[PDB]
Amino acid sequence: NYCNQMMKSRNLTKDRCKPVNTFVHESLADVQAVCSQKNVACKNGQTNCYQSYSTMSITDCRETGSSKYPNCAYKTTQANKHIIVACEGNPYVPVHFDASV
Amino acid sequence: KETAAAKFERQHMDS
Repeated sequence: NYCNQMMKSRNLTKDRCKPVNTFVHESLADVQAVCSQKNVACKNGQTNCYQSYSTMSITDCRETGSSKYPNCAYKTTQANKHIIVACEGNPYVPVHFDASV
Repeated sequence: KETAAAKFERQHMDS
């Protein structure tokens, strides 16, 4: 399973199991460019989030309820949804994912 | 070591 693999590699589940995790299959430039797009509030209230104009190719990785460290199972779900990230700093760049419209 | 914007790239980015 892609999730078990990527998650494993990226050190996302090499010392704990992460419930959720979205991987974007678009160029980093394109993704970073989102920081100058539709400005909306994040779930945390703060209004420094920017929804993508278009839909990106993604992969929702969910931990199935039956798994426990050191064995983290992941349900892979491919999709094409708008992303919403929280940009901060200079250069303004994505530092938090937030949702997939 | 690993900035906030760097950690994003590693955790989510998979161009």
